[PDB]
Parts: sequence; C-alpha cells; structure tokens
Amino acid sequence: PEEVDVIVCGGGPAGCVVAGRLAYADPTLKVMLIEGGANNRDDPWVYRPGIYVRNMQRNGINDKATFYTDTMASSYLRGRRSIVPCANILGGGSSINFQMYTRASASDWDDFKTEGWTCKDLLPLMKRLENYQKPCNNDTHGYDGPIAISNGGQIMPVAQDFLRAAHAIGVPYSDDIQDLTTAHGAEIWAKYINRHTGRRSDAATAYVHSVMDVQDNLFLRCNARVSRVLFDDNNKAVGVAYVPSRNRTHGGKLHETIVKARKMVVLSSGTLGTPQILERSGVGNGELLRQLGIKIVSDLPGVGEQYQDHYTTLSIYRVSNESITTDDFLRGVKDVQRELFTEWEVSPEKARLSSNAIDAGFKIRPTEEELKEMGPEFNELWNRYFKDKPDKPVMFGSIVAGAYADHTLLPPGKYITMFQYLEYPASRGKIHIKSQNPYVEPFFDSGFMNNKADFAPIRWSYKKTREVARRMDAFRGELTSHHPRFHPASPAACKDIDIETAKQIYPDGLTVGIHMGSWHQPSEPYKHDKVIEDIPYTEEDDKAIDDWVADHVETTWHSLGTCAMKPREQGGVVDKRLNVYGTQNLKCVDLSICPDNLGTNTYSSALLVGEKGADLIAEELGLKIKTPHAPVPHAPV
Amino acid sequence: GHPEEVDVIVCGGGPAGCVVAGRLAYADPTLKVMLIEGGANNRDDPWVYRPGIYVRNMQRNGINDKATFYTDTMASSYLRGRRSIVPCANILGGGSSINFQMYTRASASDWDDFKTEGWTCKDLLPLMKRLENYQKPCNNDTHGYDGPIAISNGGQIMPVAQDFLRAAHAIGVPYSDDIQDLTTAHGAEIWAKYINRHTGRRSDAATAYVHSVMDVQDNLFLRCNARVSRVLFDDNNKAVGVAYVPSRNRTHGGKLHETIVKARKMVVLSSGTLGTPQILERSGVGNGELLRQLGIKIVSDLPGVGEQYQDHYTTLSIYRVSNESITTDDFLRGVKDVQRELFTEWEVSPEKARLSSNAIDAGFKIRPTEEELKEMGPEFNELWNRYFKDKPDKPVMFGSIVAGAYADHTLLPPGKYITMFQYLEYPASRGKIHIKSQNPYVEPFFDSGFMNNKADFAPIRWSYKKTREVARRMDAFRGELTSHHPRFHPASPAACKDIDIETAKQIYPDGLTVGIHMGSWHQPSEPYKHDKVIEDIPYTEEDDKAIDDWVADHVETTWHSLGTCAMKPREQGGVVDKRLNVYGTQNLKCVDLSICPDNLGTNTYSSALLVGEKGADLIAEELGLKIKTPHAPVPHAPVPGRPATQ
Ligand SMILES: Cc1cc2nc3c(=O)[nH]c(=O)nc-3n(C[C@H](O)[C@H](O)[C@H](O)COP(=O)(O)OP(=O)(O)OC[C@H]3O[C@@H](n4cnc5c(N)ncnc54)[C@H](O)[C@@H]3O)c2cc1C
Ligand SMILES: Cc1cc2nc3c(=O)[nH]c(=O)nc-3n(C[C@H](O)[C@H](O)[C@H](O)COP(=O)(O)OP(=O)(O)OC[C@H]3O[C@@H](n4cnc5c(N)ncnc54)[C@H](O)[C@@H]3O)c2cc1C
Repeated sequence: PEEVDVIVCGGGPAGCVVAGRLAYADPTLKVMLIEGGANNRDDPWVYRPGIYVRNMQRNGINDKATFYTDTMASSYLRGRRSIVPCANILGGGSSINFQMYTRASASDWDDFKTEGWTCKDLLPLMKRLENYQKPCNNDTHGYDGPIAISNGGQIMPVAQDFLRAAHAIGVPYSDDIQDLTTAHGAEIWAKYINRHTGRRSDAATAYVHSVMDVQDNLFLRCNARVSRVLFDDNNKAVGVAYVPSRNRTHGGKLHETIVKARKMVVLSSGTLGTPQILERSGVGNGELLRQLGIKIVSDLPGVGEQYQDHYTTLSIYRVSNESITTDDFLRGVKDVQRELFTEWEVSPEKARLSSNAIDAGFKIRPTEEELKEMGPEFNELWNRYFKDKPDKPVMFGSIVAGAYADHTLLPPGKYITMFQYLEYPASRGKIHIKSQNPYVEPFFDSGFMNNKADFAPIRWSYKKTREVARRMDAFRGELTSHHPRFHPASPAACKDIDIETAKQIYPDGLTVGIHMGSWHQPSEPYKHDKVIEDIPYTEEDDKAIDDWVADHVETTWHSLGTCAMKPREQGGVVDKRLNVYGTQNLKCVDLSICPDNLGTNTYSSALLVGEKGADLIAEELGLKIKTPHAPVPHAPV
Repeated sequence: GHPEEVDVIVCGGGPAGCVVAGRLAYADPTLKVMLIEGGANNRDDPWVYRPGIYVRNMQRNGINDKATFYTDTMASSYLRGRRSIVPCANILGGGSSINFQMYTRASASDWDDFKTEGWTCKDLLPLMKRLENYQKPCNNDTHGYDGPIAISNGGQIMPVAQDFLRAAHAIGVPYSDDIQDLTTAHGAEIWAKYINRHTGRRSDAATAYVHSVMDVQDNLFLRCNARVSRVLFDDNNKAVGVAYVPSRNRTHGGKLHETIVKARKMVVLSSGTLGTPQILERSGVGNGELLRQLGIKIVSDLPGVGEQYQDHYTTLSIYRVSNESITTDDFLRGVKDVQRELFTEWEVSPEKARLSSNAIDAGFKIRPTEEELKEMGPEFNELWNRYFKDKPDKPVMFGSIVAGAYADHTLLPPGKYITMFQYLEYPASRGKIHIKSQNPYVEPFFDSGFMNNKADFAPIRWSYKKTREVARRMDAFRGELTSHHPRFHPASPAACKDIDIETAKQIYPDGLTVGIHMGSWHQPSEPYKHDKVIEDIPYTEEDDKAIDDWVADHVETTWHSLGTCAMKPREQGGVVDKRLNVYGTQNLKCVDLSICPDNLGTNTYSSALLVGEKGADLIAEELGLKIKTPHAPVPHAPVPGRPATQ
C-alpha cells in the first residue's frame, strides 16, 4: 500500500518483536516492517548455526554486514582506526550472531532507574520470549515463548576440559550462570538454537514469518533503507521515507518512496542506524543540523552520543591434533565441510553444525587481593559502580573450539580461542551523520579505551584465561604471533607448539624442528602428570599486555546507548514509554535506549526491550498481546 | 479386463482433462468414467515428481518422449525464413508433468473479456480458490487453502532472486507480496511454484485429481499410451464413443489397430490446443472444404476448428555472472557430482532442497508508461488504444530471472549464467493447425503465425532493453553473452560487453588462452566495482532494427497454446457453446485451453485447471451431480484447510 497503522523501521530483535506482537494482537492493525538488508526467510546461510563466523568477512561478497570504521585514528589504541560492524539483514544480529544465550544480572535493569524497567518489572516479559530446552535448578526461565534456547546438538570435548581447569583456579561450577544473580561462576554455555530442529533461533522466523504465514495484516519491505521519519507541523510522526538498498539508479538519483502512519512510527534500526535516522529527520544536536542544512524538529544533544559496547580480546592457544575443532571447517577443507553439512541435513538434533562451538565459559569477579594490583583509576570505578553490587561481573570468558581469527594469518594445526570482553566499560564513543544523504558514511568513534580504568580488568583477564588454558588437557602451546610482546627472557614469555604436535601436522615436512630464526620457544611435550604453577608477571610484562590490549581490542557487537532513556536535562532522548522527547507518535525501541550497560551478550536484552515496547505500544492502542505467539515455522510445539 | 462401454470419456489427460475425470468420478462412485491419454503414465516417476530436472523435457535428443514436436509446414518471411517449432506435452498430466512449474494467474478482465455467461471473473473466483492449496504468505484473500494443487516458494530461493528485485526497484518496477491477485499489471514478486512446500514434489494435475481418486474408488479407469483417433457419431450427430490406436505405430504391415470404447452420457475432448482440433477434424468436425478434400464425411461445418491459434511469445536474454554466484549451469551440464549432490539433498530433506525449486525465483509483470508508449510505434499504439487503454489490470510483458542458462550449453561458453525469460502477454499475431490426412499418425499442417502482426515486435523490443537494464544493475552481473545477443554495430554504445578478465581467469586459472585478444570476438566488460554509478544504455533507430531482427530470429513459443476451438457464437467462426458443447453435435464437449476465445495474461497451468474446474461444474449439473469438497487426499502429501506454516 501507501498507508498503514504502525511502521517499524529496522528488522532487528527489538523490531521483530514489536511488529510481530502488535500484528498478532489485533488482525485489524496494519503494521509494516521496513528493513535495510535482505529477507532471511529460508536461507541456509542463516538458519544453519555453524556457518555463523563468515558473516564478519570483509571479502567484498558478504552483504549481511555494514562496517563502521572510525573517522580518525585513536591515541588510546596506538594509532588504529577501530571497526564496528552490525547486521544488514532481516533478523539483524539474530541472523548472523554467535548465538550465545547470556542474560544480564538483576541490578543492571534496576540501574536504568526508570518505572516499568525493574528486574521485577521485566521478569515476566523475560519468561514470555524464552523457549528453554535445557535443564537447570532455578525457576527463572520461560517455557512457551517463541525463541528456542539449548545446549545445541553436540558439546565439544574441550567444554568440560575448560570447566575442569576453571575449577582448578577456584571458579565454582553452576548449572546456570544466567539466573540473574551470578557474577562469579562457570557453566556449560547455551545457544539460541532449537534442541529439536538444529535451526538458529532468529527473531524474524519467531515473531514475523510466524505471523505472516497465518494472517494478512503484517507487511514486509526488505532491501529498503529508511532515510527519515516525516513530521507534522506539531511534530507528530505521520510517515516514513525509504530509498533502495543499492544506490544503482539512473545517474545515481535519489528515489524515495513514502509510507504513511495512522498511529505509530517505531525506530528499531540499531544503536548505529537509529540515531542516523533521527538526525537526518531533524532530531539531534542543533549545532550539527544547522551546518548540515537540516531544519530542527527537536533539539536533542545526546542523540548518537554515549556509545557503549563490550570490549573483546582474543587470546589464542594451540591444541592437540586429536582435539575436535572448527579450524579445518573454517579454512574450507572440502570433505570436512561436506561431512558437517551432510550430518546437519540427516540429523540436525545431534549435528556438530547445530552449535556455535562456544560450549563453555564463565562470568568472573576479582578478589580483595586481585583488586590491589589493578591500579588507582579502576579502583575508583569499583568503589562507585561494583563494590556493593555483588550480582555484577567484571569480565566475560568463553572457549571457542577453534581460532576466531583470519586463518590466512594463522599457522596450520588446531586452535582454541579464549573469547573475553569487558562487561561495564567506563569508556564512551559517538556517531553523527555528515549529510542529509543516506548513502554517505557517518562520523564515527568507537571510544575504546579512552578511559584508563578499562585496561586493568582486561589485563587481569589475559593472565586468568591463560592460567586456565595452561591447565587444560588439550593445551600444547600459546600462538606467540597473536600474544603480547613479552621479553624473550621474562618467565611470562610465550611458549609455542611442541615438536611432537608439530611433526604430526607435517609428517613428511622437511622444515619441522629447524631452529634457524628462533621464532618460537617450543613447549615441552604433554605430560598428564605435570604439576603446574601460576605464571609470575612484572611491571614490564604488564605494560606489554596493556600495549597488546590497545592493538587488539575490538567490538563485541553489544552496541547500545545512543538514544538513552533518562530525563531530558541529563542528555537523554526518550520517555519511560520510549517516546522521543518533543514529538508525538514516535518511539525508539532497540538497544539505542540503554542508559547504562548490561553484563551480557545482548540478544536477550534487545528481545526484552522489544517485548517491553510491544507492551507499551499495545496499552497505548488498547490492544492485548496473545500468548502463545503464532506457531513458528519448522517447529513441533 | 477393461470396459467396452462407460458413461463419460475424457480424451487427453492434461490439467483440464485430469480435473474433469477426477471431479466426476469422485462426485458419483456409480458414474463410470474413462480417461484416455496418448502419452505415458506419470505415476511415481522421479523424472516427473522432482521439480529440479524440469529442463530436460524439451530435449530433442532421440531419447526424450514426454513431448510431441510440431514444426511449421512452411518457412516464415516474418521470422526471416525459419520454420518455428512448438512442442506440447506427451504424458499424463500434460504440461503439468513437464513445465517450468511457475505459479501465475490471469488478470480479472481476461475472464470478463470472454463475453460469455458463466465465465466472469467473479463467476470463476470460487472455482479458482477451489483448486488451490496456497502455501506461502500474502496480504490478500484471493487464494484457496484446501484444493488439490499445492503452490509454494519451493525449497530454496536463489540469492540472485532478491538481487533481481533490488535492480527492478532501481528502475521503478515496484515490489509486491503477490502479483497473482487478479489485480496487478505493473509489479515484481518472488515467484511461487506448483511445488508442495512440505514434500518438495511437483504439483502435477494427474496425481492431485486422478491418482487420488483411483486409490479410494474403482469407477475411474485410466488408459495410457493410447492416441485418440476420432469421435464416433450417431446418425443424429450424437457422440456415441471414441476409437483409439497405439501410441507407437509399430503394428504388422504398419496397419491401423483401432479399439472402440463407447460412451453412455458424454465424450469430453481435453487433448490440448494442438490435439483437440485434429480429433475433431478427423471425426468430421471442421472446415468443409478441407474435410471434402480429405474424404471425411462432414458431421458439422465449423471453419474455426483449428483457427485462431494463439500463444505467448518468448525471448531469452542470456547474461554472464560471477563464479561465486549459485546457478544451475553445472547441474544442467551433467557435472556428475553436482547432480549427485542435488539428487541426494532432495532425498534427505526435500523441504529445504535446491531441487525442490525451478530456480525461476523472481520476476515481474510490466506495463509501459505514456513516456515509453511513444517509443513503440503506430501499429502497437493502435492495439493499445483498442485493447489495453481502459483495461488497467492487463500487463504487456512478463519477465523472470532464471538462475542459469535456458539454452543448449553445447552452444554456450564455460562459466555461469542467468537468463531474463520474457514473453508477450497478449499478442496480436495469430496461427492455425489443420490435419493433412484421416490417419492419426501423419503430421498436420501448422503455422505458429509468430510476428505476422508488426504490433508484436515493439513490446518485445522494449522488454529486451528493460530486462537488460535490470541485468546491468545486479551484484552478480559480469556481462552479456555477445554470441546470444542482437547484432549491434560494434562501434554502437548499445554493443554487448562480454565477460571481464578477472572472472575469465577464474574459469580457467591454468588455461593458456585466457586474455588473447586475437580474433577480437568480444568486447570485455571492466571488472566489478560495488560503487559503480550506472546510466541507461542509449539506443538508435539502427540498434532498434538490430533487436527487431533478433526477435524475428530468436522468438519462440512459451507453451501457452490456446484458442483453436474458440468459445464464441458460430457465425463469428466459434466452435463451442457457452457450456463448451461443439456446435452441430450432442454429448460432445471440449474442455481444455482450446476453447479460449482470447488470450490470458498468465502462465497457463492455472488457467487450464480453471477451465477444467468449470467444465466439471458444467458436466456435473447436466448429469445432476454435486461435486465433493475437498477432493480425495493426494498421494505422498500430508493431511491439511486454511493458512498455515510448515
Ligand atoms: C556478529 C555478531 C555477534 C554477536 N554475538 C552475540 C552472541 O554471541 N550472543 C548474543 O546473545 N548476542 C550477540 N550479538 C548481539 C546482538 O545480536 C545485538 O546486540 C542485537 O541484535 C541488537 O538488536 P537491534 O535491533 O538493537 O540492532 P540490530 O540487530 O543490528 O538490527 C538493526 C537492523 O536494522 C537495519 N537497518 C539499519 N539501518 C536501516 C535503515 N535506514 N532502514 C531500514 N533498516 C535499517 C539493519 O539492516 C539491521 O538488520 C552479536 C551481534 C553480532 C552482529
Ligand atoms: C515446457 C513447458 C513449460 C511451461 N511453462 C509453464 C509455467 O512455467 N507455468 C505454468 O503455469 N504453465 C506453463 N506451461 C503451460 C501449461 O503447462 C499448459 O498451458 C497446460 O499444461 C495446458 O493444459 P491443456 O489441458 O490445455 O493441454 P496439455 O497440458 O497440453 O495436455 C494435453 C494432453 O493431451 C494429450 N493428447 C494430445 N493429443 C491426444 C490424442 N489424440 N489422444 C490422446 N491424448 C492426446 C497429450 O499427451 C497431453 O498430455 C508450460 C508448458 C510446457 C510444456
């Protein structure tokens, strides 16, 4: 058509819930979901979980991601221009992400300090979205929601190996680290995978294609980049203008098509996308819009400010050749890939590919002792933010059964990577547009490590995750190339592959065991007997780690906080009901609205914001949300 | 044994024929009905029920026997001296056993324009829903959900589909959830298939209407491999039965081996646009001068028997694509382990399998602007005013991306391809088919009649340019296949650009021959740049004339034959009643697409079924039978009666 009731802009977790719930709640209500990227419906490069890694390739084929590079270099990162991707496909992150089922701790929601948003307030909505298909010992999960959650088809022998090691350095085992209370414990790590079908638990098939298969009131435009919201003379959002995904017209001319809104315009276009739409619509910092030739609808300085992410570091460790890992599949060995593709088709329920291979991990929190060696600047964050907040973790740590790094830069053999990220950083960034044009790259700043308090925890994490690695059965060495630049004589210096493992990789190789060049100090072969003591570290080694953090820290795609929800005088952008200040009929509901960070992989969060926004809109339209939701394609119920 | 007498005899087991015999046999288990089909039985044959191998059925290779080839008796000045080949189906299920399985529906006005009571759109709307089991989302209530024939997006949509839509948006053809809503003249969709979403099997009419009934009742008789010669008549021109001969003429002395089977109540003719007129003519029902010259005793003088042969007119614009693109070419080539990988996939999981598609996964119906109408000349403008002007639901051209070449790969270079499959919705040009002898094995006179009306050139020309602009904007695009494109002057800015160097080297990394200019046989395209600004190919009068030549050289049938036994009054050369009775006879109907008095803007499987549904209703009431809903459950399908997921 040209006109409908609710327009949802962006087809991410949040957007898919809003559009899907409202369209099901009332079949009269015409809602249209507009998404920049492509439709994901029945795409074997979405619904199969194991091929997740490739959606982060800058290979000029991958069209499922937009890559946001920093405008200028950062001193704090020793001169590098940070890259932050995000989804360009229906589903958003849910079509391309690691599928790690994590949840925030309880206090995180209370620290929003906003009525409607306590843990207490959201707990029932949390249960409403979840389809929990694994055991636990608490009452904290839901069992008839759309989003299937499990340990997946098969757990890799390294998972329990990681756990055995975590126990040995005094992290306790728990059945569920996602019970809203835990900050220091270790688990088998669940996925957004259906235990029964082997399929990825995307938001689009759960909430949108579910509804489109049974009713005719839900409209979908994919390959459609929403330029701006259309405004009234009294600032009521009337409609929405989108352009084609490609800029491939005659003479590169703009081609806007307009769609009009009777009731609501919803901005679910992501932490990076949403502030851009608001800013080119005329809703942002007044100084910026003036210069850009944009008439001011509302003057909001915090639009596109306070960029919060999680700060990833990837410690990589060499493992035994008998170890089962993803590396040969990731390199694209032919009949490795044929085997796992065939195994998934025949038996999704036991298939290796029905997993993300991130099968174990922990949330961690430092000791009275450990806090002494983490510097003054972090201790000030601790006393203020953490000290009397026992349910908040400081670092995340998981085991990927394979290298998560360009294998074109990795030696042969088997790897595991320790996937770490900083939970509540103090650093902050920003994103502003440089034009009315919706094809120009915007100004961008990661803001990674611009606060000094963020080094001490990551450094701590490096030494900790390493003490685990060294205590595992599968461990053979540290990939020197991808590790800190310790001094060769420091006791903390790396030790690379041992000779027995090397010889196994190239049994007829002429180069194995040639000392010439002294490029590594090899490990002594594996002894199951070996007694192990913690690696000592000097102030020198601690500089080396910091330097390593500044050169190799990255985004975790856990982007939030650019349209913050807090009072307008503080800088915030939305009401408690997520209305953009000084407009009518306009709400921003996605991770943009977070005023404060969460201790979690953020698919659970984006969904929960999406459930809450559906509640708020539904009681504003006098509509009642159905439970359960429409039956979800390819699922037994 | 088999019966020597029954109630109703349906001659020809196509879509229409299958609806009739099925609906009636299910409507009364006492009613004895015999379906006689010239082709072979299609039941549980993996070269029918797998949608992915459809291409093979048009091979003229000495092996394939699921098609009869009718060639023009005389060269056509209009095609530049070439004799035109039109195949039709030679198998139970007719075209529904061997076609592209593209789900398309006529526009509302097409039916209205028959100008015959009982055949209005709103008259036929319930019968349209009665036959469908629609297995995809759409934002309308135009479809049915408990009919026999399953319709879906198939197992796996190709990445080039959504790419094609992006390019079609870039040139102002709008996206829509459903272009088959009897309403749309201008728009682009993901194109559905006559393929059962859950089983991944071909939704042919024989299994859906006939085999279903034969499983649960004893009163439906099937006689395959039986060419219907002629209709036996009474002294009062009542049809009293039918005589058939073997499919293969391989008897002692090359002799005529006729078996007779009598009909108590009705003889139905459903042998297709090409078949039915011949059966009528060699029975004594057609042009009197022709029948008097051939020594056939005249039953009914109908000059319009085998006149007004219409069709849709196809052109195939072939383009080269990136080597990382997913296409069908290697599978069509017969690369052993590509075939092996795809046959295995469909066996294990038909619900997601690439073979559960036709690979024709996106397209558009298109209508020109006033802007574009000026380009198209006086003889197409006279047609527009006369036919399309105040008929806003009628499209001029159809267009769909095939994810591969639809052409002899023996004549194609290596690499990967896509074709813009294009056809003319409502041609002005008309053809004819008449028999040459009483013998049912001699070839008839034939005349495609393609392009014998100059009005047809201009819209196809406009299609070439329009689909070419769509090609040029795609992510997968790597050039035109010069060899299979119009003969532009090489200095023209409309001249073809063939494969670029980077894509070429990928084809043959260790080839000694890649990059040799010598011969200058192709103007290479410059390598793919994601950023590239594109501008439309400009054309001249000379370029236009090149394309008109290309159209005359390379235009073909779309297998959408209709119109040989037109339903209109006898004094205007019509052949049948508004109840599809053959003028001058009793207890004889035609129910197949031969009856259509005017074209329909659609892939005609939908329309052939609808005429069968209508024919069943007409015969039912004549016999006082009520048609049962839903029909007998369909082999290999699951138990369904409203919109659902999978
Ligand atoms: C590679 C990756 C790995 C991750 N790892 C994990 C993990 O292990 N576990 C976990 O639970 N979560 C993970 N996440 C985090 C989580 O998926 C995201 O935080 C979540 O998807 C946020 O949802 P959103 O709707 O707020 O934004 P998004 O998911 O990014 O969705 C935004 C959507 O809006 C569209 N859009 C942008 N601009 C426009 C426009 N102008 N018009 C129309 N549409 C537009 C985009 O195309 C996109 O589809 C990860 C994310 C990614 C990308
Ligand atoms: C290769 C191909 C591609 C096509 N593409 C599409 C598409 O993508 N989508 C779509 O919707 N439609 C398509 N069509 C068109 C569609 O299949 C036909 O319009 C439809 O099958 C016509 O049905 P019918 O009953 O009118 O005649 P037919 O389907 O031709 O059936 C006639 C039957 O009569 C039999 N017969 C003929 N003469 C005699 C005789 N003397 N005695 C006994 N039996 C006889 C034949 O064996 C045949 O089985 C295509 C057809 C073909 C062949």
